[PDB]
Amino acid sequence: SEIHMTGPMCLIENTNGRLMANPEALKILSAITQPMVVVAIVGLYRTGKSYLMNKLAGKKKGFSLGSTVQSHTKGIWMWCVPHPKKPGHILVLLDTEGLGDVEKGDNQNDSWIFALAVLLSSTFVYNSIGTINQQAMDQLYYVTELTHRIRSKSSPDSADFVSFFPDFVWTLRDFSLDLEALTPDEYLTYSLKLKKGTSQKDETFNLPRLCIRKFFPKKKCFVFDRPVHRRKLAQLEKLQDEELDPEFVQQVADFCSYIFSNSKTKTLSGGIQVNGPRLESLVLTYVNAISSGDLPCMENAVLALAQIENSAAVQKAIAHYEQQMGQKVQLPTETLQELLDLHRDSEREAIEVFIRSSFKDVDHLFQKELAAQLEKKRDDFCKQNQEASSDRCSALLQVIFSPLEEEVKAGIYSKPGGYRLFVQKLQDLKKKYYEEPRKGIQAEEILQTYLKSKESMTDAILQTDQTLTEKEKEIEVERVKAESAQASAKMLHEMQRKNEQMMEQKERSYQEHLKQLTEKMENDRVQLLKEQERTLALKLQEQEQLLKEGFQKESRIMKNEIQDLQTKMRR
Amino acid sequence: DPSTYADYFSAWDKWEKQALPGEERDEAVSRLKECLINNSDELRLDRLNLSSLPDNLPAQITLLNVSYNQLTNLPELPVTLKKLYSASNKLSELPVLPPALESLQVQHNELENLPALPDSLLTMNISYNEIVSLPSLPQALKNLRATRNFLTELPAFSEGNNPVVREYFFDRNQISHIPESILNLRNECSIHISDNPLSSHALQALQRLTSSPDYHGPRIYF
Ligand SMILES: Nc1nc2c(ncn2[C@@H]2O[C@H](COP(=O)(O)OP(=O)(O)O)[C@@H](O)[C@H]2O)c(=O)[nH]1
Repeated sequence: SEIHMTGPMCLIENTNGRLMANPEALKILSAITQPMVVVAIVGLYRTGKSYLMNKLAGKKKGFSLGSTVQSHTKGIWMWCVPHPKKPGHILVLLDTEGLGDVEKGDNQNDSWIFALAVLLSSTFVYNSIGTINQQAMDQLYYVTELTHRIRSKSSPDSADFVSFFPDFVWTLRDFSLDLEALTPDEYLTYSLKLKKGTSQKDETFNLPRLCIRKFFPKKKCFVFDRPVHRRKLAQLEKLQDEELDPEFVQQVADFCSYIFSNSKTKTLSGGIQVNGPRLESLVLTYVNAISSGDLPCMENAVLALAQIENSAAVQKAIAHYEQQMGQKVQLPTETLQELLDLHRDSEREAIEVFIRSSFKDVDHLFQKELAAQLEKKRDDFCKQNQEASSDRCSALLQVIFSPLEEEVKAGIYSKPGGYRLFVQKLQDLKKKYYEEPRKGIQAEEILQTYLKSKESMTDAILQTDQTLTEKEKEIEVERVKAESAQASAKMLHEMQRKNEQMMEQKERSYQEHLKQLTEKMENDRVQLLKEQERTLALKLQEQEQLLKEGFQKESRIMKNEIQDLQTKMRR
Repeated sequence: DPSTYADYFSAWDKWEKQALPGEERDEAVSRLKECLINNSDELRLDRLNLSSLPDNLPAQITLLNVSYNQLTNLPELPVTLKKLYSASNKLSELPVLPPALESLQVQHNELENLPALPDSLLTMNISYNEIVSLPSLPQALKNLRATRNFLTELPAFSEGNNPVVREYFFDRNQISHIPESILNLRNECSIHISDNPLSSHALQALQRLTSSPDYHGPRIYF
């Protein structure tokens, strides 16, 4: 089940004013089983981000201008190749078709293309051309729209972004400046410094830096070298590139060696290792929220993904129960506790299969639907048990008592001593019936319901066989009325105990449900705490950096944003 | 009456040497050189850190792209211009447009007022500016994009007789009133006015007006 994409395909296209997801890209997505490390390379028009993507996979010693004969006017590209350094994961490469109204306008919705690349990625790469400056932090205005573009939780905002946003990576195209004091990371931090003041120009220029600092957990910077020919367009040459990349290929082979060994696998709330179908539901639920006129929320996207994998976890749970019972149930069951114990054992494993493959079942509606379907399976297994027990005990009668049905038909037992010899043979036949093995639970009912139907013949032998006293000394026909009374009593006394045992199981099953769900919800709160502790350790990582670098004006507003989390962590 | 080749290079080599730091006027010259000689219709000067374009643009071009720069004011434009690409700059006002222009890309600027609009205009985008009122609206103009702005009115000016039109955008503004010149248009128009604080009585005056046999009315979105 390995995949190596044969040329980057369009994922979502920006056409005629809206977005329309490429179905062929979603089809190959649903076929990817392995987890994904998604690296998104965003950039403006002709920002030179192609020689990165075509290297992040390793097409050749450079790729010949990618593919310009098919420039689908769009917003996003994808390219999925196997990850070289992480064995089981799949390395996914994202890219923008190029913003900035190049051949068509419609950059109206460009602010979504940026936010979409943030939500979909695990490592965020942004390509600009050199010397991060006023003109650069103005073109990065998409990060200013994020506070109104997306939301973390849904109502029946921007504080939680740092918890799930990817790591910002700024590739500076054609810069390689020899500004003696610094290192590329020290430049990205020096550029991200603010200007103290209360003017509208101070806030308008410190705002894009606050976003790129408060919203992203990790930050790493890289630079380019740009061959010496200042007029050459996309010249297809790898040896003329070897004469044009002395310390350039050393920058790109180091940049890719960092992305390979330091980019994290794409995760969601709860350690959800995002894979093909999960990423498929992600992009689908996000664009369909955009085109419908709402803002995309990461909570609604992971809940819609839950509704997909929870119902699928129920079917795998139901099917595992059917596989177990099919190989275990030996119909007809000897007792009822044998069947109910064989049920709760295979019921336990059915719950286990659901727990491990489900996540955030809202109100546990998917778990209670499983328990409702499991109780239906519980009932018809007892009804098939009754049908199996009765259909054998009845066949026992047609083979044990049918000889006696011919001895009476032939006239025997109608003679001196006929009654006492018929009863003695019936006491023997009722014994051979009780001695036959694996009868079931309906053995007592089917026998008595057959004797009470042949009582006319047990009576007709009486008043036919004189033999002795009779006629007012018929003690053995009121004795018969006594047996058919105590038999119809212990049968009702067992229909009680049978109905009792079903309520014993209706509770031992419910206790197993609340037991496994307890351990799941326990480890659910355990993970959320660790996720909040990391999110807290990073919001304090940036408040201390505002006190350290002078700005106590923003450290206080950071403390305001942090004390809001302290109260929301509780309830 | 028109300039010569030697006249162009002199004023360009002069404009080249008044080079602010980082400002890529050297490449823009070798493009303006390359533009004039082949008489090509396209002039692309995008993302060159240009704060002021020279007053002498080749009057033979028809497509001009100077977007993504620090332009404050733009020089006089050749009458032979069809498409105008200048977005994400610091423009304060616009020179009077050529009568042969068809498209106008000026979004993400600091404009507050607009000069006259030629009837040859078919599409334009003027979002992310600070305009309040607007000049004449051409007859064939169909695609307006005035989302991010300070506008408070929409005097939809008329011409001879306007046939079928297209979608206009006025979301995220402070219009606060719909003139019936909007309602006069038939049911083939599109007018998006989302996130505009409207009048209290006019908020429901259009709701009950459109939930009716309003076959003779334009589609309103908010
Ligand atoms: N400035 C610069 N341009 C490059 C570099 N490598 C490739 N290019 C050019 O950049 C273009 C690709 O830009 P791209 O990131 O795909 O932007 P897009 O085409 O708008 O999506 C190609 O035509 C290349 O010739 C580089 O290192 N620096």
